[PDB]
Amino acid sequence: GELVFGVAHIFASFNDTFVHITDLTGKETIVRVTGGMKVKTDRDESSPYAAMLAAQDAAAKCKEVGITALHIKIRATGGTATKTPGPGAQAALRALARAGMRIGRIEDVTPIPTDSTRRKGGRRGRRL
Amino acid sequence: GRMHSKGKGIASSALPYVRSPPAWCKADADSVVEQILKFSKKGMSPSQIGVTLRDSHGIPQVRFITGQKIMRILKANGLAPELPEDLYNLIKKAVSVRKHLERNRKDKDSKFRLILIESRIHRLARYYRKVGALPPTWKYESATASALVA
Amino acid sequence: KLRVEDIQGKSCLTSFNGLSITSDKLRSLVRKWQTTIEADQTIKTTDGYLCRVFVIGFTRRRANQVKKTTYAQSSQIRAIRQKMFQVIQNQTSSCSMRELVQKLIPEVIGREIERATGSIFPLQNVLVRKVKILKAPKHDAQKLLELHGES
Amino acid sequence: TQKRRNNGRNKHGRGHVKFVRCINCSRAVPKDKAIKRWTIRNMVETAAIRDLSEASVYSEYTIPKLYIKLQYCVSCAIHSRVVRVRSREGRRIRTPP
Amino acid sequence: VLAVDLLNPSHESEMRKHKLKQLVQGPRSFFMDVKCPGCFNITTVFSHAQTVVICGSCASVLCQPTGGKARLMEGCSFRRK
Amino acid sequence: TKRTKKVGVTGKYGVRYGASLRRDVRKIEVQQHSRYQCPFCGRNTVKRTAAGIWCCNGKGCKKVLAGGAWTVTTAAATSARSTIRRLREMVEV
Amino acid sequence: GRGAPLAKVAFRNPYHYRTDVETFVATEGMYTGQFVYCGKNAALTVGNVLPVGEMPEGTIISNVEEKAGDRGALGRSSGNYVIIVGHDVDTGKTRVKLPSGAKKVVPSSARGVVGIVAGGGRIDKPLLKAGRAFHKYRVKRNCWPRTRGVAM
Amino acid sequence: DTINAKLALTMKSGKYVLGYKSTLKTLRSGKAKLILIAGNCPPLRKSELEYYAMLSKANVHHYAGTNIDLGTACGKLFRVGVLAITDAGDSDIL
RNA sequence: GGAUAGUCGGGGGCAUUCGUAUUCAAUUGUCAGAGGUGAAAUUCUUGGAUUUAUUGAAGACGAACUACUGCGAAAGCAUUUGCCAAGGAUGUUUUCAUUAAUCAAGAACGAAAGUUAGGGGAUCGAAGACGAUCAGAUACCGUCGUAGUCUUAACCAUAAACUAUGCCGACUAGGGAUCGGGCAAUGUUUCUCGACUUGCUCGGCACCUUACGAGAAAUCAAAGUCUUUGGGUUCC
Ligand SMILES: [Zn+2]
Ligand SMILES: [Zn+2]
Ligand SMILES: [Zn+2]
Repeated sequence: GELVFGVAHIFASFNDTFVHITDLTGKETIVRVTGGMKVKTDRDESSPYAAMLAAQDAAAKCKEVGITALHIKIRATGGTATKTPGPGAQAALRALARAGMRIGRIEDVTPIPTDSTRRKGGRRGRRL
Repeated sequence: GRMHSKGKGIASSALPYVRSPPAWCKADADSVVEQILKFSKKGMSPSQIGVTLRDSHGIPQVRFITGQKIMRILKANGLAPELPEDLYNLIKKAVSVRKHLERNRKDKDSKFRLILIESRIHRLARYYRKVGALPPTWKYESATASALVA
Repeated sequence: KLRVEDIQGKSCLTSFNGLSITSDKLRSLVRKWQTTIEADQTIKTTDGYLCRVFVIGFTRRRANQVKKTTYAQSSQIRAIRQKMFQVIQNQTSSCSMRELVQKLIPEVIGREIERATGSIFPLQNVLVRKVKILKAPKHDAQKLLELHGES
Repeated sequence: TQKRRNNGRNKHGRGHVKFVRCINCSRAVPKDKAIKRWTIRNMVETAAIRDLSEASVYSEYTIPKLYIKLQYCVSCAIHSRVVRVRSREGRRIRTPP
Repeated sequence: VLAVDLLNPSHESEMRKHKLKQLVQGPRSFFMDVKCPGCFNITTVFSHAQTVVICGSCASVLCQPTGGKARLMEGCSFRRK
Repeated sequence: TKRTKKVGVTGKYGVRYGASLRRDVRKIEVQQHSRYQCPFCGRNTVKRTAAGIWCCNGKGCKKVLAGGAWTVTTAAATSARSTIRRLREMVEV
Repeated sequence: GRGAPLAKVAFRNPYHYRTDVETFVATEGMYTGQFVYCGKNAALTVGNVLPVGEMPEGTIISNVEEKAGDRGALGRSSGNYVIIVGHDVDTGKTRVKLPSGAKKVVPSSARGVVGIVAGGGRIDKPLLKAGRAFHKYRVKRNCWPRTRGVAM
Repeated sequence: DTINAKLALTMKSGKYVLGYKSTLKTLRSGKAKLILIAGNCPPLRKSELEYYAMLSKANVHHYAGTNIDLGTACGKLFRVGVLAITDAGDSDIL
């Protein structure tokens, strides 16, 4: 009965990952850490190693604040995009579990469109 | 094949090889004629009444007993409609579609259906004019189609 | 969904702000080779609340069915949706938010609709997928004070 | 030369089908002409289940899963190896492997 | 096969055929006589009746017009001739 | 005799003002000078006046309808009436 | 000088033996001999005048008051209308959308006429000559024609 | 069926009269059993016709459709405002 | 051809209900990067970027269910409900009786894009604006962004508008799925009928095998019934 629960909105994208830890309400965010400051090459922002470092740094920040239990909410780009979790979401979740914090209620909150507007590509796609 | 469709349905009715009334059906060939005249006095369709004698009265094909068709019997008795049944029904359908079209101005499918009905009604009218069942001057009118149906 | 209404001595009271099923459950329920029926309705309870309730159902394979089709005709879908309508009014007419939720936890709507719709199509997994509130009263201060305060 | 009887897609009794978008490139592809694939994945790695179980609550509760559908155009599917060129005789085999 | 008695088809074969595709086309319906469950009169009704038949005595709906054969609801016995 | 291919009623304007402007005026002029049915009488005896006044001739239904500049009823008014009726019917209950 | 028609409406004086004739802005669909109703308990019918707070969301109205009692300020030109976007019961005020696209908050006691101002689309027809422009502005004011400043 | 049908049955074998003056005469006589009123009728005329038929114990039906549609269903090239059927004949309109 | 009964349909029009997604606006918690790519670069961000929470607005669009399934003459048609007109198939001891097929000319409809105006303009996006790229990029790539994509009223008249296969009629082999209808089951099931299964038949979308038969072959149940050459009729 000594567990206090927060919420971690893990943003997952193929280009970058975000660790966003708040309380049970998304308001009054405790920590907001991106993966772009644990590495400085602008290339491996979504890499599992960078997600490992960013999540564990957030975990240390949360541990010193005094928030241990964390509900988990993974969210991809959504809308008219890949709609698949990035490579860093799994590493971020593993780091949060490994750092001594309880993980609860794993859920995906990726925004789904009901056949929304067009996507970039011009009917021929990103031809390479 | 269908006149104005791609369907090839063959649904119809197979008249029996016999040409005689059933044994128990003692229709006596005159009570049925009186029933037909009563059913025509109100003004029901010759096909509709023939359905009623087939279903409710239990009468077989009326020709096998009375010896004459429904249309022929009422024509002989004088209760002959001014226009043929198929002619009148097609004019009714055409009038209803035009009344719907004058309200709904953006129904091109209904306009196309109206054009098909107008082609069908004109071909039937031409046949009836040739066969002499109608006065020679029977030019169909679009504005007075309401007059022709009623 | 719980909306914070009142604050009283380091303790914030909450009220029902709506319910929905998780995306994992919804994606698990929806599958190919079956027909899905979705119905919605705006309902007014005993007090000044307006709620839009969404219910989704799926047709059930009998048992010995060989075809992997088990679809439903459009007319049958309309009849089932009509059945969905009349049951929602029946089960929410004489119910406040307390009784509406009370029937909501054990899926009373689903249990009492499957029997009603069984004469049209078997159906299965009929669940209230979502309920959204739209009109809340003026802070319900006295009603919340009477309802809460225990322990 | 008509390589395929279907002419590359399954469509009979229809004149137009609403197109969709690819995934890797997001090209305009007809709904039937596209390649539909199912990737049912888990929220954790196969080796991460133990770590999650050690660091979870609710009495080792069932870990959820993600169901997503991918639509691939012809070029992307061939490049991504989800669909490959087959022999003339083996083309007719519509049964999945 | 290659030797079929087209002049005299099998009785079973004719039954498992469309009413038109037979050697001689003919009706498959029948007129039956119905007595009211609480009366003594007779009524002739058609198998594929399109309109509701009303008995002249104290009786309920005689038949219900369906897509094919008319539904029979009341407890009546019919004779086919 | 057809007597005119395109300009129609606009032919009073001669060769000036531009063809496109003449055609745009032609369509609106036809609407303005066309007959319309009286919803309360049924006769096609409804004439325009002063770009918004529509009067019915005859010994009956001498009322004056407030309509559009060139037509008795416009699409915006018809849609507004439909949604007002829907709102009224949904608010009465 | 006004594109929209005007409506002369006769009321009955509630205090004296007398009748009062008003000058409503004509709404499309109104006819002479029609009965119009003005008040809080009036029905949601085209041509009736109701408070904005007594009407649902999305209704189309005209001659809307900015303040309760100024006798109509918003949506008075022909073919123009105001849409009631939403309400707010606490400190009762109604949000409306003006013909120019602006969003204005008014007290939930301002009156508006259900419907659209009569006169339809008047600007769709070209004036087609200076004579029509001369006659249009003759009954309005001395503002036509206009000399360009660079020509002075 | 439909009122338009029933009017179609009664025109072959039945007693009906057209217009407003004639229907007043039939109502005053008392032999008018049925009156039909067009949708786009003058409301004062509708109230007067209803009052006359109430006094004469005749049935009143204000069915959907303008006077043009009523006349078209009546079998006439003109507009009919009110029908007075004194004898249906062989139909079951009453 | 016309009735008539139960239907059936992502067929048409009008009104109407819902959905989240995208963008934008206010305010709130926070600070270092955010976007983007194979790598970049441009741009914006310690002034509060990105993210996250509440509310509201805009227009577009109906994902999953969505299928070698349905409808429509084709183009095309996928949120709910109501109304109007209509359509095929089926059942039928229903009505008329040759009322039929094909079309020069002649007319209706006719994707997308393009035009005239009005309203509307979120995303995408001709033209265009910048930064890597190769020797040159001027094009692919990233961000922004014009006309356009939406609707109303008028235009035109074409595409790989494809089944690269004119329409009507008759005959021609084996199987199993599939949609609509009908017939039969002392078969299963359901609080008078519905769901499932099986058999027969009609009308469609198709699939597998075979080739008596055809073709130059690929292949074709029509592209077969054609040197054993002739059922009828338009276009080329
Ligand atoms: Zn692709
Ligand atoms: Zn009976
Ligand atoms: Zn009039």
